[PDB]
Amino acid sequence: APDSVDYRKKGYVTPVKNQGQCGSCWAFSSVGALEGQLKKKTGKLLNLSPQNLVDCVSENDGCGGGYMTNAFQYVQKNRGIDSEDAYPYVGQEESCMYNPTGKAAKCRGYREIPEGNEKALKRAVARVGPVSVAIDASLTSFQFYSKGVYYDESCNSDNLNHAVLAVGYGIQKGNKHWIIKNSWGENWGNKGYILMARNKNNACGIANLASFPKM
Ligand SMILES: *[C@@]1(=O)[C]N([C][C]([C][C]([C])[C])[N]C(=O)O[C]C2=[C][C]=[C][C]=[C]2)[C][C]1[N]C(=O)[C]([C][C]([C])[C])[N]C(=O)O[C]C1=[C][C]=N[C]=[C]1
Repeated sequence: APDSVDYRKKGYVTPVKNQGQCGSCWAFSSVGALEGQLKKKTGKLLNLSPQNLVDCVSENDGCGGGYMTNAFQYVQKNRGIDSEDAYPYVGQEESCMYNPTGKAAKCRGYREIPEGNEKALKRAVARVGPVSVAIDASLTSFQFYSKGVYYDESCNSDNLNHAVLAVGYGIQKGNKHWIIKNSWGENWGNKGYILMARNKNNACGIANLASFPKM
């Protein structure tokens, strides 16, 4: 495994989105992971639909919150997820209106990464690619973050409240780090991204609830 990885360069990462006034971060996390497998699978970097997930994933709560695992599971038994086009995002949950002809990807199951192991996570990201993760994002530093390797001592590993997307890792001046994609706009953090501390004892709980779809 390399000492550096960034799937932004290789082309596994689409543009940053905004979830708006809805708790759909678990959707944008699931869609990111799915997108990344696509580019590897069928060379195409398409923008999937976080809204199809919001409305149809009955095991979740939609704008109230949910798990990525449920969202991947749904994409399997329902045999498919659309392109943003066939189900654009309106940040309002609504009655399920999935569309066969829309279909732009599918996944056959999901794998969960060993709870709390950042060594397994670095490997999953080096070998598989973009991985869905959860984190504690209540800290005010997180919202006002602007540059550098993020680390705050009040980040609770047991209070996962936001889902995000890990798309690589590397080291900035002696400080190892996870490269994270957020769904809060490009006007947040560093152009929609944040460098989170790595190896520093499960910072914020980044390796506690991580997964990826199988294609
Ligand atoms: C996110 O949007 C979706 N939700 C997911 C949460 C944990 C996941 C594992 C990450 N699950 C959950 O709450 O489970 C509910 C459930 C489970 C099973 C069945 C039924 C229901 C958490 C949620 N996160 C947020 O909404 C965050 C919270 C931060 C502040 C901690 N807020 C956010 O993104 O704010 C939106 C915003 C608006 C404007 N400008 C910037 C940001």
